Amino acid sequence: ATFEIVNRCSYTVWAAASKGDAALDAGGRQLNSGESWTINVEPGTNGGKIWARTDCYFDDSGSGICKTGDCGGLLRCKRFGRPPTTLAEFSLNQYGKDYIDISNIKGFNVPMDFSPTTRGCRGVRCAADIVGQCPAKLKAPGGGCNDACTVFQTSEYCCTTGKCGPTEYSRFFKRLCPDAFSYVLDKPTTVTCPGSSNYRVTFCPTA
Repeated sequence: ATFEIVNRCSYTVWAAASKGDAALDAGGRQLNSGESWTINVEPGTNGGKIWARTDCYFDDSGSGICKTGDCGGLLRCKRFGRPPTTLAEFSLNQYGKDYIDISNIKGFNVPMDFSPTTRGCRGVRCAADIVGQCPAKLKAPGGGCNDACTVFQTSEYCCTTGKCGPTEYSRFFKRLCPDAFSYVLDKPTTVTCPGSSNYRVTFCPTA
């Protein structure tokens, strides 16, 4: 499956793609404002994620650091990134179908649209200004808006015991972005697409 990754932001981002124990495609690449990077993700990829990273420095070997979304200091990500990270999430060819969603469970750094390029389903979007409206105690001094699990490390925010409810913090993400996961047990906003769909992830989809 092809995922076109498009940076519409006015600033450079470093796209990342991983299923947590391995890179997807090259795993990561710089996208200046306007650039598009098309990756190929193996069919059957379960638990894949694509995100943006901001304010990165890499040396000639591709080791460095990013202020959001750093995945162990690598250009080419093999693992998930350091919150805060808006997440494009997907499982492909799961009993005949694809599943996609955007999640704010690991916080928010960059607005995102996640849409199929082929027929038979709809896209999802979290494009509100969450960083500028971020509650004071969630602001990440490094840039972005942390989720409350990252900030407070409690059973209620992290949903450790499997029994959490919505919170003042989750309700902020859900209010700004109704169509993205705000906490682990949020009512799902997952979209069912035909198996083997193709996709576009757009950073900063709106003005």
